[PDB]
Amino acid sequence: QMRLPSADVYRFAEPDSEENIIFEEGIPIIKAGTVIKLIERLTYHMYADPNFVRTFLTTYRSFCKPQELLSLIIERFEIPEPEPTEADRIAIENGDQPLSAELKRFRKEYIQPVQLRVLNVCRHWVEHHFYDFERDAYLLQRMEEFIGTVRGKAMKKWVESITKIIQRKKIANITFQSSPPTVEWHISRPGHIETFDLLTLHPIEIARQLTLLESDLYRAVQPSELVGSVWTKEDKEINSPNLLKMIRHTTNLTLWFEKCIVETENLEERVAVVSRIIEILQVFQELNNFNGVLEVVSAMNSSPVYRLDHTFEQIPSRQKKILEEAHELSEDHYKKYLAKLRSINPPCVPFFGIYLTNILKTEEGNPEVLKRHGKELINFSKRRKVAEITGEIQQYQNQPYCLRVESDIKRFFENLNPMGNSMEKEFTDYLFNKSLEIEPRNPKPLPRFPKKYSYPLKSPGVRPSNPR
Amino acid sequence: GMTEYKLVVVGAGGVGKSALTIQLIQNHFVDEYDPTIEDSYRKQVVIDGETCLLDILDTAGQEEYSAMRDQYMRTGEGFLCVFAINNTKSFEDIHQYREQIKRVKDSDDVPMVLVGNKCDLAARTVESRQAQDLARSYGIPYIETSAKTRQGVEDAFYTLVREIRQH
Amino acid sequence: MTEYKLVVVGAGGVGKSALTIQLIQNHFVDEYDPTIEDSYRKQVVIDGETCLLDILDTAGQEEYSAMRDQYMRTGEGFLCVFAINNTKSFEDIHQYREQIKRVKDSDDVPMVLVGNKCDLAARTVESRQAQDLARSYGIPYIETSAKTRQGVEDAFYTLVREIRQH
Ligand SMILES: Nc1nc2c(ncn2[C@@H]2O[C@H](COP(=O)(O)OP(=O)(O)NP(=O)(O)O)[C@@H](O)[C@H]2O)c(=O)[nH]1
Ligand SMILES: Fc1ccc(Nc2c3c(nc4cc(Cl)ccc24)CCCC3)cc1
Ligand SMILES: [Mg+2]
Repeated sequence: QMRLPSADVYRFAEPDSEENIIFEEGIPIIKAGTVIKLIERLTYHMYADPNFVRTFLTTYRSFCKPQELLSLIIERFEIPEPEPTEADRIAIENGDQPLSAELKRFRKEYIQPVQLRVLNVCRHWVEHHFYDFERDAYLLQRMEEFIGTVRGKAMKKWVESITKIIQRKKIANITFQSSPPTVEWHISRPGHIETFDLLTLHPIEIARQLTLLESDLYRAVQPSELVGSVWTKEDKEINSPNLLKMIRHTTNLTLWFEKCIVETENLEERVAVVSRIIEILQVFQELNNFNGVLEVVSAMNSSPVYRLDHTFEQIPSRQKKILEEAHELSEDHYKKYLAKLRSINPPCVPFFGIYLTNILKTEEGNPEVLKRHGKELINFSKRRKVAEITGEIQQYQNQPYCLRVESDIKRFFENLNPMGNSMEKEFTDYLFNKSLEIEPRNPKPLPRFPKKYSYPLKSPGVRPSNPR
Repeated sequence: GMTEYKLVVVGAGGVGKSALTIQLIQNHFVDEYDPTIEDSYRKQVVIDGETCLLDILDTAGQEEYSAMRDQYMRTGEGFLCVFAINNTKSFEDIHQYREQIKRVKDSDDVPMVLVGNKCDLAARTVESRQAQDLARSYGIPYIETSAKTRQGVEDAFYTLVREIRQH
Repeated sequence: MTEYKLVVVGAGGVGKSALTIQLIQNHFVDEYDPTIEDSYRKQVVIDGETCLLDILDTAGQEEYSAMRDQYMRTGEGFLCVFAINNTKSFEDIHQYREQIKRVKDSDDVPMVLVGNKCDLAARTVESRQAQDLARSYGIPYIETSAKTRQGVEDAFYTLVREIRQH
């Protein structure tokens, strides 16, 4: 086994002990450790652990400041070389070239792997966690300086590369093989944005354009918006803007469905509206847009809608089944949803809510440190659990949908604002009062209402068409 | 088998709400948690000599999904309405939560408890007398809990189960 | 779902990262940023079964050649990549083959031989030559382009099939 520098001149050569590192019960998994030990293992000479690199860079800010992390990995990089051995000494004394076997081995098997792995931490940091540098220009200057002054030919290719990557990141296209399906139109024709509405757009294309929108919103959320539970705290609009934009879209679409339903006072027309929404749900299911599916399910379970017994009675049996099957995804703490998500072929759009709850509970329910033998050790198992969730999120963010954007339909849904200028309580009270109006509580009799739609209510259905 | 109670936790986000159910379900003498496993929200307990199963829904973290509240609430037979004793806004939110529960359950008399949660050492801004008066005006029990010492946690859940049993 | 540990190996610049990123993100990387070690995950249905692919993207630069044992130990299957316009990368293949066999102490390791950059006209390694090598290894040979996606899914999912039946 290679000898190491003295722990007095190089801190990362301290022996492992239960006072500085604890492993879980073919590489070890770390339960807890000092920052020094975490960084040592992050950049270990014996093996690479790219997933540890992601986990660490995603979560470290809860136990180490960015400026200190940089200082520590630069410290890690600066490894002293051993002095010549007795055999080397004797060769030199006789005017011969020493073999320097121990020195050469230590360079090849300790220094070069550790230094390369430090540079890999730098590379990942810059490529996938650049926000530290966007938010702290001095940190970026220090990184550029460190990388830009690494000498020696062994590291040269990567140092020159990382320098370029940093410069690119400072100032900052999909292939499919198969073409996307043709955009489908119903009553509203291309360019006639004024007529766009729930029933006049093609239900297939409604689901497609909402899926593109919801996929983009899903794909835009960074782990920085999630770690430390920052989307729940006072500065959530600052720290979690993409997440909140995504959730507000989901909320608005749910409210829009409810509004379309209860503002359709005529029972027959309202049935057509609810049926159309269920067809949209069916296309969401086909597209693996689970966010879309739950948008619809949430609307149908809402207080104003759920109570519409006369409407529900007239929903065709085949659609009741579709809706019920969707609802069962969410039952028993999303048991069937979680199984389905893990079985489909992406692209998909997950429901984000479960991830948020599991991240929050993981953070709240586990201690920051473990106390052992008088020492405080960073509880890394807690951070690994958070990173497993952010990792799953990221895995579903890679695959793009093979669907063509329709700019006008996209804009229509981007600008949807069912609440208008009303506050939430006022609006949702309004929805419930509309519900009471159109289908009064027993034993009040059911009134009749005039029709509001001048165009045909018959759906074009949700099977796609294909001209030559 | 034994009776299973579907309990739902509601209240403002960002103020330690999740600690209540975590402390209940938790190992109890090891401070840790994996919410991704089913053991994390189902719990067998003995209340007044009668064994039962608690199923707890706490969607802490999903507060911004405001249009999903009805759907989540619909699943429950009993409700813990939680505010933080150092956050007056969360306390003021309670009225609308209660109104929303009554609407979703279509009932004026839904089993529920008001819970004042002490989530940190910051200054209290809601006095216990304020919260008692509010709970009394609603005709429901009030329980105060600590997010750190587990004090009051069993009381909150057991009291709610008694409200369900005596409905 | 079963998890599969895939490892992509081969000389520097043959397109290991471009292949991987094309598979993961459907995007072609034009830049040449020498890898140290990267890891990717992909849930995908293959022959009707949902798989979770763990893909290790390794360093081709010679300066990293002393650090291969550690990833060869963990890998369940290997994509051995050369570029069809680079004869030296083809000659480098047998070195990877031998090291993998040594590390895992096995003559029966799931592998696929990949001839990348088949979008380029200026070929210097003939398909027959690579096919002959592949047959001597008892493994399939698939030509690919990370740029156009030609063969990319075939190469990776063929490797999954070999692990599955190992
Ligand atoms: N025309 C063409 N160029 C390709 C193809 N694959 C990769 N390239 C180009 O070849 C260069 C090297 O690609 P890269 O993926 O970085 O190779 P690598 O094998 O990962 N290199 P390293 O071993 O150092 O990490 C890049 O400029 C890339 O765009 C391909 O199929 N066709
Ligand atoms: F996610 C879902 C899945 C199924 C349902 N089922 C419905 C039920 C009732 N009314 C409904 C009214 C409408 Cl307009 C739609 C669905 C309704 C009352 C009887 C019980 C169930 C709701 C939400
Ligand atoms: Mg590479």
